[PDB]
Amino acid sequence: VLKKNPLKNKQVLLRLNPYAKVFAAEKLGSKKA
Amino acid sequence: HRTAPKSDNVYLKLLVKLYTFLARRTDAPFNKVVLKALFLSKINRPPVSVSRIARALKQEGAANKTVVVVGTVTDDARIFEFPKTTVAALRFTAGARAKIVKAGGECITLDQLAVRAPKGQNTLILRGPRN
Amino acid sequence: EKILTPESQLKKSKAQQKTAEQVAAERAARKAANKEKRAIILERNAAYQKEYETAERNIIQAKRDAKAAGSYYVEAQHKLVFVVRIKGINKIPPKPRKVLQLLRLTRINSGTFVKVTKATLELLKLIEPYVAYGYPSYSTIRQLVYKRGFGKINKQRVPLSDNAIIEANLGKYGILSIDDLIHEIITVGPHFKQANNFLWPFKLSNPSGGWGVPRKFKHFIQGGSFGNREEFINKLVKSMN
Amino acid sequence: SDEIVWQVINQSFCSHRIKAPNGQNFCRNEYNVTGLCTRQSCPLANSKYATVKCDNGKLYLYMKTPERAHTPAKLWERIKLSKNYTKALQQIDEHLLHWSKFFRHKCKQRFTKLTQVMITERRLALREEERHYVGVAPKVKRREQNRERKALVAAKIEKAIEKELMDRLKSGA
RNA sequence: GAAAUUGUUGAAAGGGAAGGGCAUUUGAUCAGACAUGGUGUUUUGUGCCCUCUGCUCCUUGUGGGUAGGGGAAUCUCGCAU
RNA sequence: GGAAUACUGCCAGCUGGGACUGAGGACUGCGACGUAAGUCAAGGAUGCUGGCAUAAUGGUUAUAUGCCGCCCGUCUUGAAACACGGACCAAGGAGUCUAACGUCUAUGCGAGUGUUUGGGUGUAAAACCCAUACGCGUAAUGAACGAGGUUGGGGCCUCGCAAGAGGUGCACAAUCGACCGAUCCUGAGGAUGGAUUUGGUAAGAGCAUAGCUGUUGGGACCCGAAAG
RNA sequence: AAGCUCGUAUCAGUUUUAUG
Repeated sequence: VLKKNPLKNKQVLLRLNPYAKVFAAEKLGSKKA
Repeated sequence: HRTAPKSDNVYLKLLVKLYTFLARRTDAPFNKVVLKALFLSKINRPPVSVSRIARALKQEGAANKTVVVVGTVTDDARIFEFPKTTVAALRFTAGARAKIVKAGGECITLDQLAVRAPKGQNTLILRGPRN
Repeated sequence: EKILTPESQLKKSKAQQKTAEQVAAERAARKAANKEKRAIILERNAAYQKEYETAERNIIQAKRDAKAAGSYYVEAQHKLVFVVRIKGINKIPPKPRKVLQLLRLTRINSGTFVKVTKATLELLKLIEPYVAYGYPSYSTIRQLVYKRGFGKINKQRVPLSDNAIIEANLGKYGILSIDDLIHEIITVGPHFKQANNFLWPFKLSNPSGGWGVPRKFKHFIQGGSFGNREEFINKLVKSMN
Repeated sequence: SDEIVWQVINQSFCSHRIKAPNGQNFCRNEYNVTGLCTRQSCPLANSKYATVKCDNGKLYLYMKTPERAHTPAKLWERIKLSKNYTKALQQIDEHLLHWSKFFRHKCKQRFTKLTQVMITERRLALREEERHYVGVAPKVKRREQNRERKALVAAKIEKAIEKELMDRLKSGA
């Protein structure tokens, strides 16, 4: 009925791309060479 | 684009709802064809002569297959060796009805055919000449 | 005497029970399949992230080695470009209008992914004045697919909000998740055409910070908006998105 | 058949049909439970029907079956509900055994509405009103206005007051 | 006893005329319950309520209507305080 | 020799200030936390507080004022313009009827159809029935050479979880062809034999009624044109 | 506007390619 926009409201973000939890926990966004 | 019939007959409307229900709850193409034909006008629904039905019955396995006519069945005086088969149509002429009954056959309505063949089991559809 | 239930009611109850048993079995099977597919999607996403990291690291290492060795580096040719309509839907000459319609750019601030080919390059050149395009990055493509990602299902613009929606339509070609669709779009593959067609044309808004130039109707190489902006297209899309 | 009757009463000028401005068709039939002319709501088009009515304070459970369709005289078989909300509802449920959920629910709703309408005794028991709504015809209004003006004109109130004052203070304090 | 139109009174506006629309402040003015309870408890008096004997309708049902003799310390089944 | 900073891009990084929206209406689904029970920001808002019956609040007129708005209708020319009507108001005013020929639509019958020119009858211009006639169609330019064979064909049946494979096929289309009658010749008076094709049958679809509606003639969408 | 055959390979105010 209502579109939940990802990139916010982590709850819906976790529904898609189950690797999001691993990415957040592992801090892969700031990975070092 | 044909959706509904222009006829005001209540019985025709009931037949239309029955056929729509069968088509929507059975996904059988046979019901859809008859439902679409029901909306055809009188000109688009030319009568099917009894002689035409007899000629169509000449195909293999006609005894095990029933004949369904959307329009009205009209008698023909040019044929006398009418086989024994079940004919279903909206209306039957007095002569055609007598010929079918006299030859040992049975005449039924569209609802009777639907209950006897919800998915068109061994059902043959005949369309009369357009012109 | 005791009143007995109607025979029709008894038949209805029996049919309801028999259908409910199958419904419960199907629900259990669906739960198991959902768990398995979630695990599969998780591993696929991990593999895709590792592939992207390895590719970027290899590109950087190759550039550094070429710099050190003194030999020029042969950069890979671009293969994916995002084109966004700039002008309106009026006063457009028929020839550019036909190309724009073929590209599904039927309204301003609308764009779609176009495969890079010798034929498509000519099409982009033909409609160069009325469109702006560049080389989208992974982040921009992901953001677009995540926010304005709408799929075309039986002529209906069904929003993308679950992996099941993509699997039902795009599962024929192996694309069973939004991450798979993003990977296919960014990395052009055998089924790029199907993925692009399935996606509804993007509906983008005006840039949040503005177009940044006093006059849009000019070449980007001279302070304009339209043309071919290699990397600034990402910033333009992010502001618009 | 019910379907033929249902079609004949949907269109073709059913006798009891009210065309409200909202478009809803209201049925004035006394036996109707909802008062609306719709499917499975109109007693005429339904062979099987159930409704709650009351002549005196007692509430009855009127029901109809196809058995008496040939005898309109005694179509309905009313049964007393033994006025009490809980036991009356239990009796209604027992009587409407294997009946449609629609009929049972709406019969219970009608019985509850009628029972709570019995509170009218509260207004009658505690009214002590001193207004008793009175209507005045325009003709009576005219006779109470023009005649009043004529009486005021002929009264000569100022002259009478002056004469009375000139008499009270002319023979004493 | 409708419109155009004319006169008196009340109100408002007006430097070489006006009217309409989006939008707000002001005088004047209008509408603004014949709303008023509900829930479970605690006494008392009744009934369609308890008990004994009855009468009458259909058809006969999981029914309808209606009297005579006794009571509340079983009585919240409803009503009345 | 060594780090830092500027710039670019990323963060499924964190966290404050402001504005509008509250759409759906008992659970069915995708998801997260949690060993579990259970919970959750997970297919749309809930809980609390303050104002109220000599209410809260809302509605109409003008003036108070931020901005905009050329005088209405018909007609010229590609446009605007220009031309003709408009002192104001109450009533009237214009694609309406008929005969014929048609398309579409629905009904009744159906190879038959049309009661009502009239008679019978009648609760009396009302309502019901038709003995014979008559309008239309039912058979082409012997239709069975045989009321035709193949290819497709909406559909039906078999196999197949499906994909698909096989058998049978209305209307309708191509093809193979035949025929009623005859062309173009021939030549036992006109038989026989050659060469092309001819418009259609192969197994009816029409009648009357009713609605919108097209054409023609009647005053013919209304008024107005020198007149014998 | 109604009918039939239908959804495709029916197409393009487009581009390349091929034949020239």
